[PDB]
Amino acid sequence: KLKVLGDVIEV
Amino acid sequence: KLKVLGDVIEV
Amino acid sequence: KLKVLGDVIEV
Amino acid sequence: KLKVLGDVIEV
Amino acid sequence: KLKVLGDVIEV
Amino acid sequence: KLKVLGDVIEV
Repeated sequence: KLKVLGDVIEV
Repeated sequence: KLKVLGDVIEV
Repeated sequence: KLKVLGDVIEV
Repeated sequence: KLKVLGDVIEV
Repeated sequence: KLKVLGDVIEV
Repeated sequence: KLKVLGDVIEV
């Protein structure tokens, strides 16, 4: 199954 | 740290 | 169209 | 609650 | 390579 | 603004 891993970033 | 866990869908 | 839905989590 | 709405791209 | 760009939203 | 940068994986 596809899954998203990521980061929150302030822009 | 703020991380993201998510799913992919077709819309 | 592909689209991501997810949650922010503190690690 | 903090949710994520995003897009998938090819880079 | 696939990559996710998105926004954090308060729900 | 809080943005997301992430990756797609198969789990």
